[PDB]
Amino acid sequence: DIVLTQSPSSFSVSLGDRVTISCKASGYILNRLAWYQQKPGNAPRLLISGATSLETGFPSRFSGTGSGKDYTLSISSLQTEDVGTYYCQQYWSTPWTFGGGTKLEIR
Amino acid sequence: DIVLTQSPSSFSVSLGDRVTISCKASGYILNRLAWYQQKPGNAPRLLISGATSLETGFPSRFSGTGSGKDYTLSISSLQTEDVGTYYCQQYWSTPWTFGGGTKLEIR
Amino acid sequence: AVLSFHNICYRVKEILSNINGIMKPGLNAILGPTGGGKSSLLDVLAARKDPSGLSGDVLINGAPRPANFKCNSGYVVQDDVVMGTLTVRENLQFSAALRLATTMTNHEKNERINRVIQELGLDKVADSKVGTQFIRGVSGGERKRTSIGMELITDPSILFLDQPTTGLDSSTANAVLLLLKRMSKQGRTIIFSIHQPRYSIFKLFDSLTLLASGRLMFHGPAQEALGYFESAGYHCEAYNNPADFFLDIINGDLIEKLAEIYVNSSFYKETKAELHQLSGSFCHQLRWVSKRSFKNLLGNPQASIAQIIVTVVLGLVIGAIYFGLKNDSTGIQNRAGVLFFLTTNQCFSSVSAVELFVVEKKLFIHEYISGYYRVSSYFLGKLLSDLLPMRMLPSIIFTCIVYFMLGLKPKADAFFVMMFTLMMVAYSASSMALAIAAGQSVVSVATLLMTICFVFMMIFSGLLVNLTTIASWLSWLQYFSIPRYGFTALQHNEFLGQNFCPGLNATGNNPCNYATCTGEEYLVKQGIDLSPWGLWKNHVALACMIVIFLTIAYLKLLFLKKY
Amino acid sequence: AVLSFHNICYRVKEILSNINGIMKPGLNAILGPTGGGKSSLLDVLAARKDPSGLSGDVLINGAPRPANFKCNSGYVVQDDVVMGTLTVRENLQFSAALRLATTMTNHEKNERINRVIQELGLDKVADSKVGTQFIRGVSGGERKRTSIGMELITDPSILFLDQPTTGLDSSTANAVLLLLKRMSKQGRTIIFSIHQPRYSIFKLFDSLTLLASGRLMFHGPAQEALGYFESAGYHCEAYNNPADFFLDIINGDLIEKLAEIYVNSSFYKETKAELHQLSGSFCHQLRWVSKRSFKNLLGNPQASIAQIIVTVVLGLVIGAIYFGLKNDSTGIQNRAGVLFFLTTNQCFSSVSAVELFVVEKKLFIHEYISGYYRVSSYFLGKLLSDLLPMRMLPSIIFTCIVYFMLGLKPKADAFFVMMFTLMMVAYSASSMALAIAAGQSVVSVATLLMTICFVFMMIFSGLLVNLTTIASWLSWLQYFSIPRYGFTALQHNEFLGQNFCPGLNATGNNPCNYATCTGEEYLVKQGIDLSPWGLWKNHVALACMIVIFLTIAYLKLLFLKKY
Amino acid sequence: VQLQESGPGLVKPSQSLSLTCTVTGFSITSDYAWNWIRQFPGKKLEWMGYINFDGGTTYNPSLRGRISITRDTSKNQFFLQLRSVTPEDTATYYCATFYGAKGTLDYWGQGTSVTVSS
Amino acid sequence: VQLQESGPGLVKPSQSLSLTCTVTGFSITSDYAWNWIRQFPGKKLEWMGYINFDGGTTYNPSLRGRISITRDTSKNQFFLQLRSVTPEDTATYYCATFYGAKGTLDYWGQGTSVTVSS
Ligand SMILES: *[C@@H]1O[C@H](CO)[C@@H](O[C@@H]2O[C@H](CO)[C@@H](O)[C@H](O)[C@H]2NC(C)=O)[C@H](O)[C@H]1NC(C)=O
Ligand SMILES: *[C@@H]1O[C@H](CO)[C@@H](O[C@@H]2O[C@H](CO)[C@@H](O)[C@H](O)[C@H]2NC(C)=O)[C@H](O)[C@H]1NC(C)=O
Ligand SMILES: C[C@]12CC[C@H]3c4ccc(OS(=O)(=O)O)cc4CC[C@@H]3[C@@H]1CCC2=O
Repeated sequence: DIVLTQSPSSFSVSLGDRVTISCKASGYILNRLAWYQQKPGNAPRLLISGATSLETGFPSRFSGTGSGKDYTLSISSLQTEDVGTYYCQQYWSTPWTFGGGTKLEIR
Repeated sequence: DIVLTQSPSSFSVSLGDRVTISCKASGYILNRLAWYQQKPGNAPRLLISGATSLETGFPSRFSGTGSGKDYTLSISSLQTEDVGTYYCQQYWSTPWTFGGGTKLEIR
Repeated sequence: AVLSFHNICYRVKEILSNINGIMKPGLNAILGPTGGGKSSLLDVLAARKDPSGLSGDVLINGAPRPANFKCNSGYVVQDDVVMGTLTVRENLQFSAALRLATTMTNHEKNERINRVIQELGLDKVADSKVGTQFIRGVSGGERKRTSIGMELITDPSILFLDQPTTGLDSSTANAVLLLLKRMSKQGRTIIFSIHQPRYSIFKLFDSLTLLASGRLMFHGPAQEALGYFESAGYHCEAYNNPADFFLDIINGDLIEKLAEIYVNSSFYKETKAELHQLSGSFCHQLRWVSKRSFKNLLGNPQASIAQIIVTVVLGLVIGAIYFGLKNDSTGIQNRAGVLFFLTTNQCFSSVSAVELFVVEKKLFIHEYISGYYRVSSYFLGKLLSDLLPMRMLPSIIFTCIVYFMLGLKPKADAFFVMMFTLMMVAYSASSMALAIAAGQSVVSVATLLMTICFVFMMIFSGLLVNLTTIASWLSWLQYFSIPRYGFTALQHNEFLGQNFCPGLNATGNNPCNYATCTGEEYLVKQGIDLSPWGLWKNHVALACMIVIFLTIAYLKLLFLKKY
Repeated sequence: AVLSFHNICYRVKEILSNINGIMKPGLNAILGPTGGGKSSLLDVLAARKDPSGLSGDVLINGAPRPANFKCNSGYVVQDDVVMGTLTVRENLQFSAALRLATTMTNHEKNERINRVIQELGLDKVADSKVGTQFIRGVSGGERKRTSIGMELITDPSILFLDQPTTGLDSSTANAVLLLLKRMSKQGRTIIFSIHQPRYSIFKLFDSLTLLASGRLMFHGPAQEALGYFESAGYHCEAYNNPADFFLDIINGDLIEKLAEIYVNSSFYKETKAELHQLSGSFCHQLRWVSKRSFKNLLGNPQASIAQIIVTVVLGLVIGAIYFGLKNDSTGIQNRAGVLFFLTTNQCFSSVSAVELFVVEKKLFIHEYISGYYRVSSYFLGKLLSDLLPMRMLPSIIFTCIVYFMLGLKPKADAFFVMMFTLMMVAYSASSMALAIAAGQSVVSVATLLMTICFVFMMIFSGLLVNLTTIASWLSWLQYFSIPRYGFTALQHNEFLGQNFCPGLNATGNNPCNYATCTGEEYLVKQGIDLSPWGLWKNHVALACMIVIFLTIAYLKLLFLKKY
Repeated sequence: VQLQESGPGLVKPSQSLSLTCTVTGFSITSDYAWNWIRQFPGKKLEWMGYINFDGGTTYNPSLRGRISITRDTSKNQFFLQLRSVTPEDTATYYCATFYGAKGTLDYWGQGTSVTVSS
Repeated sequence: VQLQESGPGLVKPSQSLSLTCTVTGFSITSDYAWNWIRQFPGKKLEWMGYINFDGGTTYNPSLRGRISITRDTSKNQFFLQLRSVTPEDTATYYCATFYGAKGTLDYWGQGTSVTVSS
């Protein structure tokens, strides 16, 4: 199948920082790369469809810049309400594997 | 090609009437049937895409109910500002023929 | 009972000038080289040529040849025209059925064979299968005996044989000729032609004739040929074959010089004073023709079963490749992939229907001039015998296997629409295969032609090019293609209730087109009707293409140069 | 110079027991029936069989057969092994090149032919083409003379002939034998075998041998065979062929009784007191082999030009069907349609590469045991002569025509990537065709095998089933298919910069998926790489499949049972 | 648009499992495909399989023969029947909603946890 | 999004015709396909042919060899060059805008008329 290695399994950032979450794919996804955001105790809210689009209900800070296999998410100047567990998903094939899910931290 | 016979080339209706404009196709269009509205002296404003959808900037009175080849437009309780020249279009093939264009009248 | 003839000019190019003689009740022999007329005069006296090519007369007992002459006389072709896939008892009940009278009893049909198979010495091999390359059977020396018994059913008085020695071994052929020598005294006039004869053969004749480059060199009884050619200027040397010394004269140890000897032959002058004294039911016809090829069909597993083993295995492999066709974005490619693969099978396996007529061509020619059948009775029978069952079966073997493995549309009727549609395109591509190959003895030509024709039908079938996007002076060619109409029907049969964008109910609206999110959107974009006429339009197209191509096959078998 | 032999048991099944005799410098003849050992003893004395199957000795002038014996002796196969597509002057310069010494002069190569073609009476037909079915040439009586001159180059003292009379007419074969009778006195020992001989042939021999069912019946000079069989109990009757009366003994006007006469033959006892006195360069090898099939290739328009006419016409028809492939929703179906059609052509026309080796099989066998070449020199030469040019051309004829009519991707490199890719899949499907058909004399078997194999490669090519949607115990079969890698490359070559949803720039975002709105989305969904390795991965797959399948073809031509 | 699970938050091992996702605000016969998601402790998400709007269904091939999804169309439900349950797959379960054309898991359940012990 | 023509409202017959549609609010190299429309007196609409965003183009097959569409990408223009103009096609001309995915003529020009007389 298609496994989605979020090779940075965690981070340690501070507020107002541009953090860049990678999501390395094991095959070409062709911008079929979702992003979710699981606050603890919740279901994953959808963040970015299409690996470049955005979902209504977010600031214009989350922005996916992906191409080919090297999809990534850019969070310019993150907030307090944006620590979570970011899961990338392929929806190219049928076994919709997700990423491992990075997890942001505060130093 | 695909010719679009609006067999009712004109009408003679009154205000507050449900008029039903047919648009007989010479082939299956599969809901690829537009509707336009040319006020005299203007370009055709788009009215209904998809033969069942609607375009923002109209009341919820214009409503296409088409299936197969027998596409039609329903104008429940028309207004004064809705006399015009209604052109149906296929956008299935490439030679995008339009309809003949019916023309509403007031008795 | 005698044959006789006078002043025969045969052209298309006169490879003859004129031949004069009579043939007594006895053993009539024609010798010479292969370029000579030794194979052409025998087709003249057995009326196997164009009568407009013929010039002279054929006078029999003071009567010309009637239409009844072929119906009471027997000519035996050089190759084994017997059914080696059947047995002798089965094959002689065939030739009893189409030659004996309808009034005559089946007991009489049991007896008159047994007056003949007992005569031929074939009582050991009565129920023994005669023999194929792939089924061991009787030796070829009695295959020659088998065909002669096929031409002795209604007791013909006048017998004809194309090359009774070629194809057999030395002592093998003697047992044929001694049997014919037994026939030489029972009131049966055997008239034949032997290339490279032998003195063991030469010592038993009754009359003799030599031809060379369309020129006549001898007539009369067979003993005096050695007596005559001594006077021509030769002498038969010590320990030489006389029948080979008769060809020692021919090729210069010239043709015009030796024929002038024959004009001044006293063997001719008695004949000159002898010739100028002379010259001065359908249901039954389908009852047994259908049975004979049916037992050809059972008696060949390497052509019947071996085309089922290919069908069952490729039935199962396609069952394993596809296996539960998903209703996702790849589902259109798979369903249109298998249905294009089935129809092209159906078509590219119908090339094997050319194996039918081209092999059975030379047996068709001899059996109709003998008069065993009307041509439609051959044609309503063999299609009942081979076109019907060998194409009903793989249109069920494919249909039972790949339907429920793949999960094609789980309804009752669509299982049988697909069953019937593969049945028609099996027939229709076979009918074209019969229409091209009718009246052709070559295999490698017509097999190449349909291979060209099916490829130029594979393109217009609708998968390799979208048919609406062809320039309009070519979109009339999309009607002349059998893999269109079946594959149109199979795409019509299956893509109706389907959906292929999961999560996206498309039948109310298709937002974001260029999508192909239902089966109709694929089906219209190929240029295929959605009305239920659009299914059966393909079948009545295919039904007419069967009848037309069988008629072209019927006319080519009718208007064939049989001679 | 004499031949000699003693106590020969040959099995696979002993169809022999033991044969004893010597052969003088003269005219040695072997007669009998076809089931007898008359064709098997001649392959023994010319060393054309398995030496482990051989038991006894072959002693020549007090010396056994060395490895040098095949390199200074000549055996001539029964069928025309000559190049009827070439001429006699051309073909005898071939057999001069591979048999005369490298030190010897081209003037000497000009002269020693002319010492032989002048002897054969072939000075009229020196530059005259020898003859094909489709090119009128010299009569077959001098085709037999043509092959003998091919086996007289380095002056072999010991001559061997498979059936010098069969295949020729009566006076046709006498002109062969009188030529051999001219060779019978010039110190050339001709050892041959004739089925159905004649007394005109029999009157000119020097020694004689009869075999029947693997049993020996005569040895000694040829005159005394009629003298001996009188004492066996027979008498040659008045005006009979003696060579046919010698087979009158055989099949009962038993085998054990006649051989016991021969054990007590005084012709054996002198031989018993005679045998126990006795028993008591590569670049040049590629310089001319490549030329010979090249002139076969020019001298057959019905196989060379007739496969260009198919290529040019179908080059133009596909140019007319498709013609300016649009970048709309139907554009994916057309571009993937033609590229699937080209690659399968490339493959299904490579079935015609089986016509190469299977026809040239029997000439390959005789020419290597004669020693005209090393096997790799045949194999680096004929592929240079026929595999190279007949597949470089239609990979340019398709490439020049259908590229700019269809409007395939208007770049310079992609014209040549497609040019090279069709060139490889032409070679690769030909290499498999050589790998299967190497060492098979049958056509209808191996032609059926690749027809099965290419169909089971057509499925996995990617069009008829989506390769990612196959069950994972079958998705390893997608590597064993030549129409995958070419069609993968052509889909990689063309679908890169394309777009297919007009009005919809898809490369930044594809809103509303299930859409296939760019060329990459089609290309990934087929399971094909987008990195530039993914193009040339297919070529190095195909390059390895050429080398492997040629090696399997090289080993099958090496490990073949030549005997 | 509005999904919710209701089922047993515990099970004996190696028997079965039943969950039920009742959909309001929308009818599950109208448009979308409807799929289940589990999330393990030691959080890794694992999509489980969708039922289409027309009853057809495709399941995650790691879960063969163990998951099945049925539906009761007359009240907008679709059922999770997970059999021979090992104690290892004691994950938090979800029902979710797939657009087909947008392609993403647009709507989710609330979150039911299943603990497989004894 | 914002289209406008500017050209000669008259021509001599059987020579040529030039129109120019300058697009603001959007760049014609970005997304859409760009097509021309004429409407005759005795009003019948007749789509004429689109240029794609990447310069490729497809023309209405009644107008073969007579229409051509070029583009000057550096200022967002695309040109109507209509040659050998008969006096019969004296229609009102338009430039319009096609989505591709929505499928419809979403945006139109303002309307230029061409009278072909002498
Ligand atoms: C797909 O959606 C369409 C409408 O968006 C459904 O079509 C109609 O829906 C109304 C509302 O229930 C029904 O009364 C009609 O009978 C439906 N018509 C048809 C032809 O089905 C449609 O049902 C939806 N598809 C499915 C499979 O339910
Ligand atoms: C299709 O749209 C995308 C974005 O929606 C274009 O991609 C980028 O556009 C910006 C703005 O002009 C450029 O600076 C980048 O160089 C573009 N990137 C690429 C890879 O093209 C894209 O140009 C549009 N397609 C076309 C044919 O213009
Ligand atoms: C027609 C074709 C050559 C031969 C065809 C074939 C031949 C035998 C066959 O089955 S078979 O029983 O004859 O073994 C199947 C097929 C399926 C497709 C295949 C090609 C498509 C394009 C092409 O050139």
